[PDB]
Amino acid sequence: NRVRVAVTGAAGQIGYALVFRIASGQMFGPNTEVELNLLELEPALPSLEGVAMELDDCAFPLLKRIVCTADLNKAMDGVNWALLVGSVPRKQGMERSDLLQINGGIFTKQGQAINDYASDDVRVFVVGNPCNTNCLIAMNHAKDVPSDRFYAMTTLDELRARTQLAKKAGVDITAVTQMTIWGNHSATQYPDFYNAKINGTSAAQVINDETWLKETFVSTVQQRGAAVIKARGSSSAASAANAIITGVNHLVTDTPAGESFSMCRRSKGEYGVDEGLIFSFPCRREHGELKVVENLEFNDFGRERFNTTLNELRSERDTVKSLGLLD
Amino acid sequence: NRVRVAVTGAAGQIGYALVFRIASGQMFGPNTEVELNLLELEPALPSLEGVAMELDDCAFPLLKRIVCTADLNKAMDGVNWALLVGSVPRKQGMERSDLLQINGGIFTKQGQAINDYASDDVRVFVVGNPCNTNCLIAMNHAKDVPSDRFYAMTTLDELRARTQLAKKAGVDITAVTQMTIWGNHSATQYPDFYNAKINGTSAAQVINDETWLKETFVSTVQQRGAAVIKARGSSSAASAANAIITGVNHLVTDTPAGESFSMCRRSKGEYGVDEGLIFSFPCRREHGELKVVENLEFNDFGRERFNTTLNELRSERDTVKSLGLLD
Repeated sequence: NRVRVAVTGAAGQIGYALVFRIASGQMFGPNTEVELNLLELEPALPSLEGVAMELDDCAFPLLKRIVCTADLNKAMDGVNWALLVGSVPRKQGMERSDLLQINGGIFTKQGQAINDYASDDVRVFVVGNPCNTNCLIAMNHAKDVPSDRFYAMTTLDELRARTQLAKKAGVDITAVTQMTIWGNHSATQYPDFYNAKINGTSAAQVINDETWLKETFVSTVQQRGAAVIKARGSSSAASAANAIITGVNHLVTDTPAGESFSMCRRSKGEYGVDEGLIFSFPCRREHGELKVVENLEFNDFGRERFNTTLNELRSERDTVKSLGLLD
Repeated sequence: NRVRVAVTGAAGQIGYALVFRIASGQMFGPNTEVELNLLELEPALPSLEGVAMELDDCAFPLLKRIVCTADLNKAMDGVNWALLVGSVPRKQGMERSDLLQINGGIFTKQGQAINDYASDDVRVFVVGNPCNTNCLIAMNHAKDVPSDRFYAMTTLDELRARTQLAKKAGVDITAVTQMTIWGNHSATQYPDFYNAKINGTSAAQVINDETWLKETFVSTVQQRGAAVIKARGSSSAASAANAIITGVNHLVTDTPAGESFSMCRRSKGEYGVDEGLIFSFPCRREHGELKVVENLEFNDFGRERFNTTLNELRSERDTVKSLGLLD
């Protein structure tokens, strides 16, 4: 039980908040050794070496090897998990298609390096934005990697929604279960307050404030990242890193009875989601297999929010297809 | 099964890397609920509210309360641990005297606030530099708190030394035991490679390069903080946060057989160290009580290093006494 993990953008704020908790055992468990393969762009390699010195200076018993490189093939060589954290943010003068085009190029290459160099059992966990469509592009460039190995992260959205529900109901965080973020990791995400539970009962019914749930709770969750930037003065790196730890942990440990978690994955057609889209679904891990929770119901309000986010993901797919990013 | 912890400087880089790992249960254990009292200077309060938003967005089951304040007395009210991280760093033009003076005034007030507001069982763990003497000053301004409640951190020095020994000997980190950093958290510290062990044998007998041990090894540990800054560009925040996790954990859990850990504490006279000085000693926690490891031996080389760092701590004490910081 040793896991080799690539982390891209490894000298950035998320990576800096992430790698120490990984090495401490929190992602894969207290008896699983870890090898960290850390990738950066060439100009950031000196900073990365400083990060590696700090990892060494923690004397982590589980940390068995550190690789620091700007060579993508070296970073992916024999990895069992690829955490695709790094991406290109929107910059001055970019159009939306420009952002998809730039990140598409990057994730085409990362998918192909994963295909040609990662371990046969590799799983891929995409964080950098736009993460659903970046994941779609990487998946489509890894022909030899099964498509059910590709994930994108809505865990941060989910944990933010869980706290907002627990705060509003004045209950302990552990009284919230089955929090589902449907669709895209974006402002069109649907945080489903009907199927989420508070003390085993529909959160909508416990909170009993339709106005607050539809007009404050949903927008608060959708806009929470922007609110942290405004308050703290930089990105929400530590809570993002926590969400990576939590989401990968969800994929490698069986889900306690009564719970479920949000995860973007390749749709097999569940809930009418176009086959092959990367889409956030409710999931459970049972007997070591990932399953989509079936038979959750919607009202008209929910079908509306569901179709809005599905249509955004369709539009992004059609756009990157048009740019020649899907072969 | 609930601990209330004050963290000063809580929006700084060390605090930002530290509070999430505390909230996840790594400092006090998986079954110990935590209340975080976070202190900052007034201009940094808005940024601290952003840190609290991120803590909330982690949905930590153990995190039961967050307080954000610039009121020192509010921060210390009823706390069981006071993690004194915040301090003024050395900047352009500052001498050692100025660093001792500026931070001395801060820790006078922090000690007095712990004395008058913290819980009866409070323990104090000083990180901000100069940490030994800042701890001495706080302890001297907390007349009602027993002197054996005051600690300062050489844990980062110690873990850095462990990794250098393991790297040189080509052994896993867990093969190194009983790493003692004697004296001051400063460049006069004595990392004792004679009493440290590799697979149970004196490191000085396993690593046969006597010149490497006396020149390269000792200097590398003493100058490691500067080297990380040169490499990363910023301070070693995440590894310092890890050392705080590890050091406090050493003080709340019994030490495994065959190990020991470095801890600055109030001298009772052990090893000829003047009563009342805060000095880094080899320690074990046995059946819930902290004990100094006694009867460790020195050669002539080690005696000189020991005397150098003792005299530096005497010099620092005399300086802040001269400044009027001990009343």
